[PDB]
Amino acid sequence: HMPIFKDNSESIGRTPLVQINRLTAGLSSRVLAKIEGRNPAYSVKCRIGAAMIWDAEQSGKLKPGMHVVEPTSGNTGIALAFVCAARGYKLTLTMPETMSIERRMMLKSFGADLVLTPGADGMKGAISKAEELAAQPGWFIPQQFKNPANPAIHVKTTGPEIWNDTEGQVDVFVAGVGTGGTITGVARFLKHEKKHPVHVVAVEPAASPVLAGGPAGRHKIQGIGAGFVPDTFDRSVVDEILSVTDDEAIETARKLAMEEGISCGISCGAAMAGALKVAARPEFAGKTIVTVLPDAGERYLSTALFENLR
Amino acid sequence: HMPIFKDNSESIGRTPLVQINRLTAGLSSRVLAKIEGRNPAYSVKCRIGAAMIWDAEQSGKLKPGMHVVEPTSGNTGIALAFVCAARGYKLTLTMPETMSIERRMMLKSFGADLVLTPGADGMKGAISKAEELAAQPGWFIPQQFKNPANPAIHVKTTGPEIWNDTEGQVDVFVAGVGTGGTITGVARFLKHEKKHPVHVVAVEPAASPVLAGGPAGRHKIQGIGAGFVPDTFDRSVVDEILSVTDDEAIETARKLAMEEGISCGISCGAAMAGALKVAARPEFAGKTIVTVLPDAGERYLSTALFENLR
Amino acid sequence: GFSGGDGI
Amino acid sequence: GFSGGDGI
Repeated sequence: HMPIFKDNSESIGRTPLVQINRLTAGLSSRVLAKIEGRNPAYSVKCRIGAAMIWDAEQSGKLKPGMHVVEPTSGNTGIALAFVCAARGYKLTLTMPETMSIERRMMLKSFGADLVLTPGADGMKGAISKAEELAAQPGWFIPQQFKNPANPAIHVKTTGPEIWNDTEGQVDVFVAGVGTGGTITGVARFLKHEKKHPVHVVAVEPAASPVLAGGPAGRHKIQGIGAGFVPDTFDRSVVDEILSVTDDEAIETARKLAMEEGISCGISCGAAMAGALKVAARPEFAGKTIVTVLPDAGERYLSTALFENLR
Repeated sequence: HMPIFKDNSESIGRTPLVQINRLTAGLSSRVLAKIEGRNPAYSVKCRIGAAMIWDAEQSGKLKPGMHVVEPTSGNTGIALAFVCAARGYKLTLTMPETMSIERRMMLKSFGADLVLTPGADGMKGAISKAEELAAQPGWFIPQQFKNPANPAIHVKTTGPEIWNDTEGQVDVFVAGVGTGGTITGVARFLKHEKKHPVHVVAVEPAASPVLAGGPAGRHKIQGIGAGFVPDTFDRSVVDEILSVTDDEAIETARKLAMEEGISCGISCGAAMAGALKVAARPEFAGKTIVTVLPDAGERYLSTALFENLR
Repeated sequence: GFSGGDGI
Repeated sequence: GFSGGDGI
């Protein structure tokens, strides 16, 4: 059974693996999707929102009454928001004013204070404002692209869940890279802790193929394609960089809902498009491919994902 | 560990219990919230969408190639939609033509065919159209308010999860009643299968107190207050009926997000409002009160729940 | 306003 | 679209 969780941050993870059946028709491999939308605030980021706060509590970087600040226009903000609501911290988030109203409402429902920076200054404007706020005494900044607690929680939770649920039957791991914490921690756990051979594939947007050495660019695959190589990405445990187009990501997310009944976001379509390409290669005949689906389709009602349904 | 799920319908349930800490400040009882938003299509109904389909497969009422139809303007349609997408059934849903576009987009993302019925005719018009369609050979209608497989899945899953996660420490169970399947199945499991004393409390809208014998009326607590006593509600296992106003349901759902970091819907606030009243009674000092939170806050962005955040 | 099974 | 860490 599960324990009784003493607050919502403790309930992170323990997400299911679901076999893909129709998108894989005609393959001899097996593709399993890990449903990270089933998290306390409905994305994979909940794991690192909890872990970065806990780690800072343990180190004394975060004390009761202190103020948390982070620049983020994605799921990390929602993750930090629910954790700070559950554990009692004042939270400020900075983000370009381009962030959708729906995400703003979700953050405000947790009592997060939003500082909207000029759209013209992009994410760099949000980052500089958060760094300025974080320099105030009594303010703590988790730094999702640098904080080792980010990949560490995937070593401690995501990786073991995959290993235990497959009973050690995992030959390929495919994951989209935002911070890289997910792929770093799962790969470190499978390769270093379990000494298990695994072909680890990082998925990035074709429109911003920075891990593969290309130029950063604008893309629509929310949650990946940071446009730089994050410190939390461990290239030494990744075997392959694979690009996916915006259209492939969007279309495969739509097909996950239509053909598998898995309601998921755009980067879920990107990860799955990559996983299905790898799963079709002759060398993985009869092997097991595991991929991560980061969040849920309802968070995307206003985006290009649902463009075709009015 | 968890099994590998052969399709997404198999992954229903296994939802966490989370202790409520600030809304309970000053109480000597313990209030645990079961987070049914963490289901494969993100509500408690996922359990009965799966179970009603599985049951009809086992009895032969549903065969490959047949058509599923149900009148539903709520989460049951989403549950049937992802199950039918996962298991390969054509699904038609009927509903008044005034259903929000956001809910219709979610349903169509699973490939459900939507038949809108005139808005003046309300739910009666949708029910009539579904019964007409269901009378065609080759068509199956689950009937969420009559199907015994609805409470049975709560006897088999929800109830044991509560029993096992609490290690048998559950003295009160509080549940909003829509179909009544949740409260019926959990109470049957605890009282009849485990012979365990538990005070079972049903929650309904003050504006539509039909279980208490009052007149049906219109209310804003989506998912409860059906306006009739459903066949799937077994009054003989319910010990008490509480009514909750629309305003205290909405406010308590907002406070669950703000004070506990639990993003949930309006009926979650209704259930928690009743649970908190029972938990404050001195006779439950030291006792454990369990309540169900049926779904997640993001499904309510365009509703009264978020009016205060524009 | 929900009634008659609406919203479930 | 997203760049510079936007959307994460």
